[PDB]
Amino acid sequence: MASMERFLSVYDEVQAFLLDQLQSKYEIDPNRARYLRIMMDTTCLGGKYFRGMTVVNVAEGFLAVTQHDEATKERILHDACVGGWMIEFLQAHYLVEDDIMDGSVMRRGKPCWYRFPGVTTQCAINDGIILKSWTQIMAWHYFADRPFLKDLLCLFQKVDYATAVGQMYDVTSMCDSNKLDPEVAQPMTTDFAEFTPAIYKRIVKYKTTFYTYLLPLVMGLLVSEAAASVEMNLVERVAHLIGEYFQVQDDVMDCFTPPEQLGKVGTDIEDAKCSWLAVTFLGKANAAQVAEFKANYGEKDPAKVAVVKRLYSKANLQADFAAYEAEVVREVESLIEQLKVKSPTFAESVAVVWEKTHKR
Amino acid sequence: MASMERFLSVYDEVQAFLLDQLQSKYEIDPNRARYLRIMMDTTCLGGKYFRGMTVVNVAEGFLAVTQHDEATKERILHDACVGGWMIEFLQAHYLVEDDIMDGSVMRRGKPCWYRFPGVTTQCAINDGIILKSWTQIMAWHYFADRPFLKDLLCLFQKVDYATAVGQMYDVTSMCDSNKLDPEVAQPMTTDFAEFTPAIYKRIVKYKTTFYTYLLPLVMGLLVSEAAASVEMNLVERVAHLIGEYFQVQDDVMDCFTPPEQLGKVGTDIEDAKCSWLAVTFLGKANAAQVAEFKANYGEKDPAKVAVVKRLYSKANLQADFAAYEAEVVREVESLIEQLKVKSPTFAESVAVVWEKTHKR
Ligand SMILES: c1ccc2c(CN3CCCCCC3)c[nH]c2c1
Ligand SMILES: c1ccc2c(CN3CCCCCC3)c[nH]c2c1
Ligand SMILES: c1ccc2c(CN3CCCCCC3)c[nH]c2c1
Ligand SMILES: c1ccc2c(CN3CCCCCC3)c[nH]c2c1
Ligand SMILES: [Zn+2]
Ligand SMILES: [Zn+2]
Ligand SMILES: [Zn+2]
Ligand SMILES: [Zn+2]
Repeated sequence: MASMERFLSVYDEVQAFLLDQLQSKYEIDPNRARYLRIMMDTTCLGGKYFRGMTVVNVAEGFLAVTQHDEATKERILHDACVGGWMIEFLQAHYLVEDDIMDGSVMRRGKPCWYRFPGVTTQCAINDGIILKSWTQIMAWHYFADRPFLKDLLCLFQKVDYATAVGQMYDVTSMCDSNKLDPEVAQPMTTDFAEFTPAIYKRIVKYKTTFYTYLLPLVMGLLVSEAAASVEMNLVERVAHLIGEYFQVQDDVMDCFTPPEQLGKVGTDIEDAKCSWLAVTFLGKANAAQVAEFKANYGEKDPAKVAVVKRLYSKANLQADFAAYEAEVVREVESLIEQLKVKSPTFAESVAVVWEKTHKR
Repeated sequence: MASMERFLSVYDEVQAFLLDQLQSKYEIDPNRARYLRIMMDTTCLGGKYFRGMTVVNVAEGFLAVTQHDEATKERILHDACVGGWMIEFLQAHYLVEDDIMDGSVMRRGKPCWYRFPGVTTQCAINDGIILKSWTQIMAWHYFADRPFLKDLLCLFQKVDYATAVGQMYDVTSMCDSNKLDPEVAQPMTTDFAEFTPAIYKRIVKYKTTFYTYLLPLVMGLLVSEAAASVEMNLVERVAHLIGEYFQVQDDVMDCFTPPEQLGKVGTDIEDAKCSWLAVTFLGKANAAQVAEFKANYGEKDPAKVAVVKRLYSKANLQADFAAYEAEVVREVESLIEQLKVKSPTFAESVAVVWEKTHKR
């Protein structure tokens, strides 16, 4: 059976289990069950399922070289699917809450969940909470007796926490760190001293890389009982690297991809994001370019957003991106090489993750 | 050492551990550490600590009748304190998110967290997320090797989920169930057919009783390794009953306690809450009283909120409250009696929980 139809079949199974359990144990009525079904479909479906399918792909690699009964192969593939949906629901939680936090309008060519007429922020914040709670309901039901439950829950917990810390890094990236104070309304940075590669790297590592690359790879190893087939430090280092590349590509597309293909109107410039474009521009700008950037960045005024996009264009950031990309290819190829020492199979799953990221 | 100074000492220990771990493992800077310290103090401290201290009290009861080394007594008391702070942080999460959801202005005589000038909703939603993530960081660090970790995490998970489901029950309690539809803006009920005791009971059981009474009692039993000293069905039934009484008292105070003593201006009437007052009023109103209620309920207009408060006053709901209270006393005394069959110690902790609720 093809990996994707297995994954989607498990979505239907996990949805039915969750909604049936709300009816049998949580006293839910049919109308609220329907609302939660529709919230689940709207918030969890419609992407590429890259994160969840990575768990499945890693598990498939190990199945091709490991002796098991047929029934055990089916159990491992089911477990990989459930663990993949745990990550897809964790993401769904963060996308719902982030869209509310950032006052976002669209995602994947549809209104943000909170903007649905019958939802509103009051409901959406709690729907987000429910989405993350469903990750734990899935785990405890499907993995109750599994030898990897402890390790999976502890990892999942740490990655969820890392993500929430990265969110804090991201929402505060345009503030001066010395001025952060719950008692005082936060002015935007005037110097942009904190728009550095190391500070950018810290945001992306916590907000994106742990849940998008580390967790899917390590969960594929845990459901496979294969974590001692790998050097965990190499897994962390290659996750780091690939996830950062993913986020740099995202940041470039925010500014330069047509809205019709992006699924939204990019607002990183108006939101004064610590973006790869802003850090890379400041890393090569002359004094006049820096001064014009400070005059225009972080403002809704379309004229000022256009002055920032023209500054980025004139600054030939395509060159910097090509150089960054070439350095990432060297380093990720080097880490895939080191991974082949303890597991060729796992090294090959990382190579697939990298291919799917590099030209998406 | 007095229970309360032990509990507060552990807050300082757990705060230091969390902030030190953010610095050693999550690359946090001093200014963001200070912001999170202040968010933790502002959102977790200043209440009565009833929920957390219940874990400590249940553990203290078992210590008085169970042979242990001194060091083991100290470990159980520490564990009860950490488990109590897990519930206090879980509550803090829900109070932050609920204040944002409901557009609340004050809590405990201070602005809601999201309303602090240097916070805003963008940050506060994520601060709420962090608060619940800290529950899991506490558990995994302090309880890593504990025999009760599995059972504690599974219970905690289910109670958190129940609470989020109850939130959904509460925010949708003024909608007609058949009209719930994410695609369609929700009108307020015109008939109030769903303002019934059974529907009220469902809201309160899920939103309040699991985290405020069931979880503290059962966590005190888990850290004590004493869960087979009790009939879990009796624990669920007495938690049910006491928690509902707590929420009925809350609802009455929303309408009738001066704001200076409430710590806020009650808005349940304007928010069209399915409150004990609204259900109890509709349970005894004549046709003209019901019609005037429908004309005025669920509107910001102070004149209309005053018409609802005068309707409640004229309706002598004090009588209904006295009758309800008398029925709760019978039933809770009956359940404390049944609990004494398997554990007198535990029965006595439930009696203390009830006394502290009954005349607060
Ligand atoms: C699709 C889905 C997720 C992402 C992210 C990652 N960020 C999402 C926002 C919430 C938490 C921060 C991480 C960048 N681009 C995306 C395209
Ligand atoms: C500035 C920097 C880089 C680029 C690119 C190259 N793109 C490759 C497609 C994947 C996403 C990365 C961007 C096109 N326009 C740019 C302007
Ligand atoms: C102090 C603290 C908590 C409560 C509640 C319980 N509700 C809180 C709001 C969030 C989740 C629903 C439960 C009622 N009155 C309170 C006084
Ligand atoms: C309507 C219903 C009951 C009452 C009470 C009795 N109060 C006892 C104090 C604890 C909280 C419950 C309320 C005073 N005014 C009321 C109006
Ligand atoms: Zn965001
Ligand atoms: Zn982006
Ligand atoms: Zn509320
Ligand atoms: Zn209330």
